[PDB]
Amino acid sequence: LEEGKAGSGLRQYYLSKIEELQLIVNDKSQNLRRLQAQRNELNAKVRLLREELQLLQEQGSYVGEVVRAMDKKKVLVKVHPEGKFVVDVDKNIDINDVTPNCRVALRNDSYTLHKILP
Amino acid sequence: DLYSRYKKLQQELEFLEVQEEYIKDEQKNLKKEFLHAQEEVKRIQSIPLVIGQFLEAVDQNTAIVGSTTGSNYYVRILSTIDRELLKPNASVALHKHSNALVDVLPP
Amino acid sequence: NYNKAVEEEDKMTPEQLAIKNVGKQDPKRHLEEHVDVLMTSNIVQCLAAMLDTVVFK
Amino acid sequence: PKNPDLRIAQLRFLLSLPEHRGDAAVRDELMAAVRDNNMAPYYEALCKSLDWQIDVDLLNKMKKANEDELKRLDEELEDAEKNLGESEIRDAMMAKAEYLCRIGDKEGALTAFRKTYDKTVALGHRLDIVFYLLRIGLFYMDNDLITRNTEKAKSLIEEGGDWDRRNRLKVYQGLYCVAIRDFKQAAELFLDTVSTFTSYELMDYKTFVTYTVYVSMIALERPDLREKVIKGAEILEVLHSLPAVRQYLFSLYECRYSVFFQSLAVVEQEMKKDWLFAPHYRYYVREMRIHAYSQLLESYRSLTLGYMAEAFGVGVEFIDQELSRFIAAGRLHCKIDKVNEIVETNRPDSKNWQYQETIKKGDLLLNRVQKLSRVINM
Amino acid sequence: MSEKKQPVDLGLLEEDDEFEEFPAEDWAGLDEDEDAHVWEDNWDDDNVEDDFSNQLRAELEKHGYKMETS
Amino acid sequence: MILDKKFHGILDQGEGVLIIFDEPPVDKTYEAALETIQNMSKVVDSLYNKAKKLT
Amino acid sequence: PPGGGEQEPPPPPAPQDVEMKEEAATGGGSTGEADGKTAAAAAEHSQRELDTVTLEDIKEHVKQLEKAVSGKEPRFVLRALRMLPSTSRRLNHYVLYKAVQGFFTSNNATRDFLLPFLEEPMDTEADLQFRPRTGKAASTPLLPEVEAYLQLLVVIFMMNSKRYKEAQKISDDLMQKISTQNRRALDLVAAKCYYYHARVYEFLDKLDVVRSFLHARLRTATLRHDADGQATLLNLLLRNYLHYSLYDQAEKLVSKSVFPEQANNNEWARYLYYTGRIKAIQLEYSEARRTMTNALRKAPQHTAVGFKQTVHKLLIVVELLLGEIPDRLQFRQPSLKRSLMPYFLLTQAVRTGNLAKFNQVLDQFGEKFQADGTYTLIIRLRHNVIKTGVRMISLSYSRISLADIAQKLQLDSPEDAEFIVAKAIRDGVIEASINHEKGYVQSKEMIDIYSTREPQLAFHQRISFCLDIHNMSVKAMRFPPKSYNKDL
Repeated sequence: LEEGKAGSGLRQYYLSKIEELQLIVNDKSQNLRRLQAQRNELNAKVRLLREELQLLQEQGSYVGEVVRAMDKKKVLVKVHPEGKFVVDVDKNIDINDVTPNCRVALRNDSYTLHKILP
Repeated sequence: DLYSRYKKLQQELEFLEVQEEYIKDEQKNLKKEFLHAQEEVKRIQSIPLVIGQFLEAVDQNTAIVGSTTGSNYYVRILSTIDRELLKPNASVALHKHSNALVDVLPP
Repeated sequence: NYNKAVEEEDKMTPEQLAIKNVGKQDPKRHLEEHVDVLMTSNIVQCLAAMLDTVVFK
Repeated sequence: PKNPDLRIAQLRFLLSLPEHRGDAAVRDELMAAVRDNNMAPYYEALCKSLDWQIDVDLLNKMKKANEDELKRLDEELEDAEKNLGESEIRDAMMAKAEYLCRIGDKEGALTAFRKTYDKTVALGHRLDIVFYLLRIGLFYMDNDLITRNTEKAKSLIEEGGDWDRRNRLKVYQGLYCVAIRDFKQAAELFLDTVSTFTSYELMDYKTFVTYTVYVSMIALERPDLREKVIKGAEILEVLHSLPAVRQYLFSLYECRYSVFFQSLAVVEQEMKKDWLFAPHYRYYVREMRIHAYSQLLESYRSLTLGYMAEAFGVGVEFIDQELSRFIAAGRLHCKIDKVNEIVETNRPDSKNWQYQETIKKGDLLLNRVQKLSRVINM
Repeated sequence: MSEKKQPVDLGLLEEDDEFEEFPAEDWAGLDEDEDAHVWEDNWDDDNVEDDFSNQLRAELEKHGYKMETS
Repeated sequence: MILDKKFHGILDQGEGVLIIFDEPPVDKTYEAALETIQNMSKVVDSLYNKAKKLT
Repeated sequence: PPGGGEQEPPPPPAPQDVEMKEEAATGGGSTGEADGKTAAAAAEHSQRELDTVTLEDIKEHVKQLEKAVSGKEPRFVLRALRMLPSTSRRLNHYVLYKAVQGFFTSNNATRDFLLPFLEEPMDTEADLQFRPRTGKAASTPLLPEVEAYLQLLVVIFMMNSKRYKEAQKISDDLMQKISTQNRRALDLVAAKCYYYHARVYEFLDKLDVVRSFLHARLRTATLRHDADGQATLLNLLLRNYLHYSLYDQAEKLVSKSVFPEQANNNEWARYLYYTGRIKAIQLEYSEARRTMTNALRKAPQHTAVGFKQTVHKLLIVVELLLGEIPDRLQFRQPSLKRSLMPYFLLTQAVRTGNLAKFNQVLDQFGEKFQADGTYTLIIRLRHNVIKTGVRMISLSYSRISLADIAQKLQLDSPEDAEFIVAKAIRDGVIEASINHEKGYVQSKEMIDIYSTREPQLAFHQRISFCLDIHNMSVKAMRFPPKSYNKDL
């Protein structure tokens, strides 16, 4: 016999070395695609900075200071002069966490709170 | 199976082969896109702008800024600028429209 | 001068890397700027062959 | 130690090698044998000394007063012991240890200065004990043993440069840099000579000048000499002490070889027969010759052998083999030719060689990034 | 391999068994003048030293006699 | 005064010739060589980190 | 009796823990590492096994262990035998057989049980499944232990260990070419075997067996190798060719093939010293100078001292041929110092080059450098004296006198002066102008460098070669970060 065990056997050994070559093409494809995921996420990150660019076009946002919380979920907030804008802040943030007589982060037009500030 | 593993496997050789010039195309194109969006966010930063003053940094990469008019503004700062420019009493300069900081000025 | 002026900063870095190695605190990268400095420096190489073509014909 | 028996015991080198000067050198050693418990040093170098007839007379008297004052330091140490105090035991142990420097035995002085080295209340007293190892380490000419306590006493001083403490250590930097042949970092050490003084613990001030005139005189160039010392008034004070030194500065700086070689034999004979200054006497000669030949040969492109032989006041046969040895051996300049029997250099050492001084570091960095390639995968 | 260092080191132990601490102490007679002195300088100083250890070692004392004779 | 480098020149005894020349581009090899020497400690300290981490 | 009798069972109980912990750590680390996918993860235990080998080369292991410590010799691996499933009771057995020798004592001996080491390799080495890697991982470490102390009739025991090594694996193999991480191990493992009883070989025999087969095993790899282990098998061939081959129509330039990726971080150095030693007999001045000095500068890891006296000594031996002989300058170790302690007087006697004196000086205290064999390059040195000295004359002035420099070269005739100077002229290493106007011989002796003398063409090639080295180093900082980000 001695071919499928020996001649096609070493042909299969050469196929195993070809699997080593596809382990080289394999791991090159791995690390080059991880580099590709890095550039995708970084260029995607400055693309998300272009998503922030509309909030750059917002001219920034103001500084709210709540002095009194109102029970109708419409919080009076002391603003910079010609302010005192009573408003419901954003729905993802509860009202009771916002403690009165403390400074917060407020958008300049939509008047939704971001966070409590020290 | 055993001798079929050869010619069965050759198709996996070809399919892993085809990812080579593909990852070449991605690696050549997306860095060109990276300098596209890089230069495009660079040309947002224009030199005519308003100068404010810094008051406090309440968390990382987002802070408050005293405007020249005295009203305090809440701006997420731009990511390229490091923590040296988070100096509390500083001569900060935002944009006139974007109102994000390019540079602070020496007193 | 910007290269060597960063090299005086990277002179101090292998002590930091010889102490902590956990977490990164500096937003300054020191690499890609110098890659860009090399890219601007390769204008000499790219235009040397241009000089070779003009000197040729 | 800090006793004058240091400097008398420093004459053993010139007592040793010639048989000529070993008469006065044995005269003040035999006269100084009654001083600072001199017994064990000349008993050690007694093979380098005379016979045993009058030697065995005074050894019996010094050996008993050795143990008498030794046991008075021991009983005085015990009366300093079992009592509240630090500097009493520090000074009892310390005077015991300097007495062990008087006998010349650092076995009990190593552990004794080790014990009071552990009784150091401050680092200043610690540096005092350090210097007490340096002054006997000068006679003992150890290298690492006396740089160990200055390496460890070097860091964390924090008490400012004192007046002759820090100055004394700076002088000791002058000592081991007279020992070592590092010179361009020895050029900063004598800069305190405004503040240096007659230090009978180690070295006279005029001998400090006499030893720093070599490292300045050879190791420094004309911007260096014109910068430091020709500008400086400190050598302008002490040049009046010896008229030779003024000749070795003004005629050397004036580049007058016919008188400088006439007088350079005094630098030769003076240069040997010295304690810490001996083994480099081959180096100072040759280094000063090539530095002088570079001094003349710098401003001169082509040179006849006539004006050269008139300049040095020597036959042409010697400057023939000189600069031939200074092409390869000295390595001063480009190739010199005798087709016209005239010194002609080219020296293209500015334009392209200013760039090609860096190809050495380019190849060394090239092999070092080959070492970086040796880091790869194993 | 670094196991072929072993018979070369057996040769080294035969070299150290030629003279037992005769060259370390006697050559330490030169090393005690030469220790901590930078040995790149000791190759130049050893070069011109061994060059003039044969003849005309100091020789600057002789040049004053070479003045009138040459 | 050539040895004190107050001006550009170099003399001669056989021929008596004066030659006057200068070297303006001094700042190239300075910054180049200092960049080499400052990169030495980068590579060597790197080899201290790697000689630390492997053996 | 109380002195060693009280401290006898104390000292011993200490290498046991590190050797058993080591064989469990690299054994269970190797099998437990590459067990699932040996073909995916490769050469991770390459540096581990070689660093354990160089870690155990300085073993002070057996000094007293001939007397009643020999229980470690009949014990062995014994991991998961006799059945591939159901090894939990064998996990009990692992503590059991180690605990049997720890109750009271053990019947022990040294030289009796050597020959039936093939009892388990007949049926099951470890598991009946991982038989190659467990067979070599079982047998191959313990064979230099018992076959240490090669002397005192262990050479015959080494022959037994030889035929056991071939008989189980390297007569051909159990599967010809394993084609896995233990194939790639078995290259340098079988090589290391052949180096280890190469002392047995050259001890009484010479080239005439396994070395002649090692060309066939050298080409049985198929050629598709990276040829690292193939190069290590080439190194024993070339070291076998060092003492006496002298024929150059095969190994010289013929053996020179593809020049594969042959790295090992050792084999560049010692392979390069070997080919520089054989390329040192034709007196190579350009190539073997720089690259053999490079091979001196390689292998810094374990020692830069104990072996590089040989590449160093041979290096300066061929360096003083060129007239310019740099001594030991920047490296301070008292092994090369004692190596050149005979050589110093003659290597300083190179440059002054006095014929009649130094001819007596060489053979005078000539003991070991002239007992080093056949006086070849020193006998070329004996008439290279006046050539390097006249090369120093080329570093000196132009015109050749008939009394001064002819007497100075100890060579007093008009004919031989211009004749042997002309023998330096037919070299081409110099620059000289043969002129006879009155009979005196000139030379222009221009050693002017290329500074303002065709510089573009001169460091043209320096720019191309240097940028290729720096930019292939840029490749060498591109691809190993690919080898970083490959796993993640």
